[PDB]
Amino acid sequence: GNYNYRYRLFRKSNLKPFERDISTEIYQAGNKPCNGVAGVNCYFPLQSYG
Amino acid sequence: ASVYAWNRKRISNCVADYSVLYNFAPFFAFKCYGVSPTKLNDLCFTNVYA
Repeated sequence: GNYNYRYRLFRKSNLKPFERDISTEIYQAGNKPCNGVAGVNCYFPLQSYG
Repeated sequence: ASVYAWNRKRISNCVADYSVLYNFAPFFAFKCYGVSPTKLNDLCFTNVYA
């Protein structure tokens, strides 16, 4: 598994054409978003391709 | 039931909401294959098994 290329799984709203987003941020969970952790929700935005 | 004699239950003909499930069970593991839980309250299905 080549863990060098990842892709955004969670986005609030889709994106207009020909823009790229590199901001790393932890998903929310129906409450003030988890500040560093992951529960039922609050997953990490980027997942490695492998 | 035990794994080698698991119990199956058919659930259909009803109004399903998958937002109440977060209450019950601390959810040591909660992951889906083919769907995402936040979107599950939306799609319509044929017959759901458990």
